[PDB]
Amino acid sequence: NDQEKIDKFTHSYINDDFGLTIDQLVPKVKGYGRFNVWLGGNESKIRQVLKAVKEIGVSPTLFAVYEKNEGFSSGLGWLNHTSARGDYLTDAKFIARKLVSQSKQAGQPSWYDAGNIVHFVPQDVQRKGNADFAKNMKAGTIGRAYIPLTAAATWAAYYPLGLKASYNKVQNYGNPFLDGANTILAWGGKLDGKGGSPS
Repeated sequence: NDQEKIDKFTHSYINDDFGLTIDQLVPKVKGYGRFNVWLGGNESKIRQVLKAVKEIGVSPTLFAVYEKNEGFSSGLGWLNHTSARGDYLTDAKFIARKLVSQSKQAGQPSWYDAGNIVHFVPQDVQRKGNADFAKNMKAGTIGRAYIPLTAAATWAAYYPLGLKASYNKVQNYGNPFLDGANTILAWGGKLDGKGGSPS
């Protein structure tokens, strides 16, 4: 039931804490990503970061879960989103505001890699994905923030087979939505809970 976990995840608001608090998050993430490389695992700086993104409108749970699953990568700021700003706090707030913008963006799913064109997603699958995104992917949701912008995000949300090299013919891509859901549950969170808000 990976698709069920993906669906619950992509359709949540980016400010959904998934039943986890910052207190519960800090010990879980201190060894991962830039909580480790940038902050050396220091709990007060981790709290500073999580509180800051929360104030902007990004759930500390989503931020931490994505940072854990993305990891550190040379040249990129939090969540491997783009080029790193000048300091860790400026970068967290930059990416938080960027994620809030993207979660409200217009768009439609991207079914093929514009840089390695292989048309392979079945037509009826594209129809279902296009319709869900237009009708059910609300403003301020995780799905809306990522799906329109890359083919890999569209495949992860709507056709996970496309992530495999055997299908897209370029390489194996990870699924951030599935990995995020599994980390939340592994950490004692919930996908079938109250939820978030569009604030």
